[PDB]
Amino acid sequence: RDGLSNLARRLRFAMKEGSIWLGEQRMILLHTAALGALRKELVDTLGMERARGLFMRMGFHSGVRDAELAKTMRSGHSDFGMLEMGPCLHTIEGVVRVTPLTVDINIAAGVYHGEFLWEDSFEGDVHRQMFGVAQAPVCWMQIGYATGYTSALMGKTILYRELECVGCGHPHCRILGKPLEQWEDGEAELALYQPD
Amino acid sequence: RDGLSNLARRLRFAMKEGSIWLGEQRMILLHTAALGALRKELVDTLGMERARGLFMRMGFHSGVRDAELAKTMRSGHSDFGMLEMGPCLHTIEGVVRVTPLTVDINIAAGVYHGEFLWEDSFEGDVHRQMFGVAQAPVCWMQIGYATGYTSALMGKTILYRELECVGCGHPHCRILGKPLEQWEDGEAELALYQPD
Ligand SMILES: Oc1ccc(Cl)cc1Cl
Ligand SMILES: Oc1ccc(Cl)cc1Cl
Ligand SMILES: [Zn+2]
Ligand SMILES: [Zn+2]
Repeated sequence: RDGLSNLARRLRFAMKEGSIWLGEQRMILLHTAALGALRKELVDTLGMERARGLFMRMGFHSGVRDAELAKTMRSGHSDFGMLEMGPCLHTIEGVVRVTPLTVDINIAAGVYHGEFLWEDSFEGDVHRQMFGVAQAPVCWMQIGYATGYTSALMGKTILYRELECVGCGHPHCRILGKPLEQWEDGEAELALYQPD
Repeated sequence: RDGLSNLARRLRFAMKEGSIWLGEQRMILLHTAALGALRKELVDTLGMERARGLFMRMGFHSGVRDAELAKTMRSGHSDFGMLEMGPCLHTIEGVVRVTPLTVDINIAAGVYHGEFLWEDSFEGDVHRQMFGVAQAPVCWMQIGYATGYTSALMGKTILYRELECVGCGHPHCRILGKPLEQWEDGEAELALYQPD
């Protein structure tokens, strides 16, 4: 049920070069407390609104790259088994523990409906460290990744939103992803992914 | 290098918890392209000088945290051996391949003069690809890390600077670290490490 094995062969640590590679993308290992401190400076000086955009887009770029890696290992993987490489990649990257609740996907037909549980999210625990409990969900980067990955996989914009978030006192995160036009505020969610 | 083998044992993947740990500090695997894209947005909107400080301070926090890890492993190690853990962790994290050249350290005496070679500096590759060759050295986060690691380790302000940088088109990066007092522009360099 897990593709963590098939996708781990794609992860090379080259200690005698000082580089890490996931597929054909170079990675770094970064301290979450380092990213936390950057988030603090970004919210404090740019506001929660602008800061959230910067992270969602960073997240978006990451998800799109991992969709590219997923596409190369298609061979005979169903649409769903294709989709599932996203949550797998998220875990391996140590961002969060992803659990697909229910997923309806057809790539050819442009149909997608997806719900997930986000157990153990760094962003959530990182936001809490730096700001305490939040009024709105705080897994920005993580949400940008889901949007980026799924959109690049479908060839059309799939936006995600957190229906529940540990950053808001909840026990875990709960997220929903579906085509842009099935969101009433979708035009305005989509503006969050635009640099400027 | 014995440091790389001993320290690499401190890194573990706990996928059940969707987590990656280096010692007692949680880590994520992040695409350098995603970080590069954030660097570009921050430079485009806040300008080079302010984007530089943000990344230097992010690296600093990283360095200070790896220093806390090296300290727990302070046994049987000379002052040099403990200093060497910084370069090793930086390399393990895939940030850059670090070659210590000459290192003069005595922690109890407050003695520190350190020169280092950097190859494959992610900060250098990512900057050139988003901005082209730069005028001044471009590996902000990497310098912040050496500064934070060594200051934490020495118990006093050690500042680092690139005398050469691939982001300026040189074959490599060359780094000098030494106490605040021995830098001509020392006070101005210390300024970059404080928020706004
Ligand atoms: O965390 C995730 C990463 C990729 C996809 Cl498609 C969904 C989720 Cl919840
Ligand atoms: O890249 C580095 C990491 C730690 C220390 Cl002490 C020096 C350097 Cl140049
Ligand atoms: Zn959340
Ligand atoms: Zn450099």
